[PDB]
Amino acid sequence: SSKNLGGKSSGRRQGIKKMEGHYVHAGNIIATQRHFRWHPGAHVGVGKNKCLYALEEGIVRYTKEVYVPHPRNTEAVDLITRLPKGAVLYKTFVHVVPAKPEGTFKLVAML
Amino acid sequence: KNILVRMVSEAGTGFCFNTKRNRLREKLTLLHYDPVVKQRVLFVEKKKIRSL
Amino acid sequence: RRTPPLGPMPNSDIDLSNLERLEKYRSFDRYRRRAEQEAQAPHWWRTYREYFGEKTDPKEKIDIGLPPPKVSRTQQLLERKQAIQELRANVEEERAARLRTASVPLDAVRAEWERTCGPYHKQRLAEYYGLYRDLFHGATFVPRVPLHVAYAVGEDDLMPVYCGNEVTPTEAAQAPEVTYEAEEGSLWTLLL
Amino acid sequence: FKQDQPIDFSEDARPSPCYQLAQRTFRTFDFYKKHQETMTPAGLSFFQCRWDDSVTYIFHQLLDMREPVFEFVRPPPYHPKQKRFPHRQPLRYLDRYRDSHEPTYGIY
Amino acid sequence: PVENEAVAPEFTNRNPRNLELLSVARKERGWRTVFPSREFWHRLRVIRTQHHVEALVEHQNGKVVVSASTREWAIKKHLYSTRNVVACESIGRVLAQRCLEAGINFMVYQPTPWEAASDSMKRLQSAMTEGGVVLREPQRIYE
Amino acid sequence: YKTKPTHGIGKYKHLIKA
RNA sequence: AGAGUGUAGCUUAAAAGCACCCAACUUACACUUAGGAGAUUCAAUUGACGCUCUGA
RNA sequence: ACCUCGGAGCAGAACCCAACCUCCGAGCAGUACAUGCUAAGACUUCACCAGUCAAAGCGAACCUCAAUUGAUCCA
Ligand SMILES: [Mg+2]
Ligand SMILES: [Mg+2]
Ligand SMILES: [Mg+2]
Ligand SMILES: [Mg+2]
Repeated sequence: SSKNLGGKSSGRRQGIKKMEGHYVHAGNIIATQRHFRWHPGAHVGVGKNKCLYALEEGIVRYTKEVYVPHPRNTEAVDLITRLPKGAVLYKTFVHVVPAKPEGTFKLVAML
Repeated sequence: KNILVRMVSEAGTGFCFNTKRNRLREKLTLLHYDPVVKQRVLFVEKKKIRSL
Repeated sequence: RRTPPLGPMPNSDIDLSNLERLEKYRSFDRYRRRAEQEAQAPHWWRTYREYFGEKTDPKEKIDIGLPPPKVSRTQQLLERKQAIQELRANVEEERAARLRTASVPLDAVRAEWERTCGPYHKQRLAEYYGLYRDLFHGATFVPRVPLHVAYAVGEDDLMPVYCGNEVTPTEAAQAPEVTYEAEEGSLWTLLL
Repeated sequence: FKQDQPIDFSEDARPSPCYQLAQRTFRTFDFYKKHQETMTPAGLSFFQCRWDDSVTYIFHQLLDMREPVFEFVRPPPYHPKQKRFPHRQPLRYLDRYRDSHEPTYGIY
Repeated sequence: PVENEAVAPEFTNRNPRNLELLSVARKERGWRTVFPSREFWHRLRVIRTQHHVEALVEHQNGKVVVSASTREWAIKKHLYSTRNVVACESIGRVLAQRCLEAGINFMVYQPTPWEAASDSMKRLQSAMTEGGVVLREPQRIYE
Repeated sequence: YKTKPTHGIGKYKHLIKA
């Protein structure tokens, strides 16, 4: 008689907030989630809760590049060494292509 | 199990913080930042006001 | 709702059976080399070499330089083999290699590099800085004959210019000294 | 470059002074197009140049003009549209769109 | 008026080696989860093979500006056994010389721990630093 | 994505048996 | 007697990339480090010194 | 039988969705206190109260886990 308890959970509102084509500025969070689903690529930083945020202004792109794990993470090291000769991973990476330049040259005085 | 104590600085009195500590050990003498000196001085355990 | 792939899968050339007989990756450097080699192959999906701007690398340019001289490669190879065989017979070189103490002259290797693959490195450094893109508008060449220019400032040293050096205007107020090998029967035109 | 037969040009000559920047507008592409079947490139050497104290004297007693100055400017930072009620914003939100950091007075 | 005063308010630069020389070029940050991450301008690519030792210097785009390998006759004829430590030391020295002759004097070396703990890589880094080029590129102004 | 032609590209546990 | 051939164990490589062994760690395997031996069979696209197959 | 919160399917590929539908749990922890001070841009458990990431600077040698918790007044 009503043995289960604690199943009254709510939604975390985790998902993609900026798709490919939207003009994302610097600092806008791309997508918050748990576990590395969309690994960061170019101009995409991470935090503590494994979130994605942009660093420069431009168009966010979603491609699939190779996954090269870090040698210090022994788990990924053994997961890679347990692969046969000729096995790749290819995960989804998030890239932000910059459009506006970071500065230019402008005349000030004339002496 | 644990206990919360307050550390008093030697140089520049007036700045103190709180940190966790074991209950079956001795006192603490760590290196904490002091804003009034902008360096690193010594801190001594003094007066506990928590028993968690 | 399933669409067929628009090309061969990267993990489809191998079979999922008899995996215990295939040789696994014994280290990580092999996997790193395999990844960096596969990342260079043109794929059919969205890759990094497409969105960040590559200025269209697959494009053959036009060479406007001098052709390389006709040199027999087999004779040069056998001469180099004989030279390294005569040099290997020395025992002092073996002792220097075993004692981890063996130095080489810098001027000799510099001259040999300038005489051999010097023009190739000069051309790749010139195309890295985008010289052929602004001068000849894409057309590139190879400087066959070497060039040497050294300024005159103080009274003992010098201010040479190589393949991307840094010369201050206070040390380049006068005309430098250009020196290059040439024969009697050919004219040159210097442009700066 | 390296030319084959001795050819002389006169439309690219410069006078003895040659201190005018309007006449030194040289183009290597057009110069190579005008002389294509004659000269052939065979040598190249480049270097980097920076600003020093001799540029002032050069512009003074070599070009008869003033020394131009520049500055690596940067675009202004991005800021969203200022709403009427900034919900959950720090006190420094009004200073982000403020012109001058001085107490302004209108009719007073 | 002077006709030579045509300066214009906006001045452009057609040199790719310009933004990184003034500490104003942006670094392709991110990645994090992989190693050699692209937050630099010049890298020290080293390839060790059982026959020859090749070292390259590549930019953030993917092209090499200068390389040093024992396959070249200029280095192969002055030493013996392209596998020992003196070979890689001479390769590092000639690479430092070529990069000093090319103007580049800032590069980031991010090797592996098992290779950094060896002696050949340490002596190569020592010969690179003693040549006149220090590793570890500085920070970026307004990153 | 499941419907895109690049589906099942990040699969890796099918190539191992440990 | 005829045919297929022709870079070390391999190359839709032109003197390189994969391979092998020894010395250090390991019960042992293995990574890594420190080293070693290796080839265009001859005379200018041609003809013949090595292997295999078909025979007697 | 329960009174708070998280996860697994119902809710399958952006997001949200309940049941006295069936199961694991949590009221904490193994180690350094720069676990210092400011400051663009966002997500936000479908409102609010709350929570979280971070550009850059001064300062310094060169942070792990899933819930893991307590507001007004007063002392
Ligand atoms: Mg639920
Ligand atoms: Mg609910
Ligand atoms: Mg909300
Ligand atoms: Mg910071």
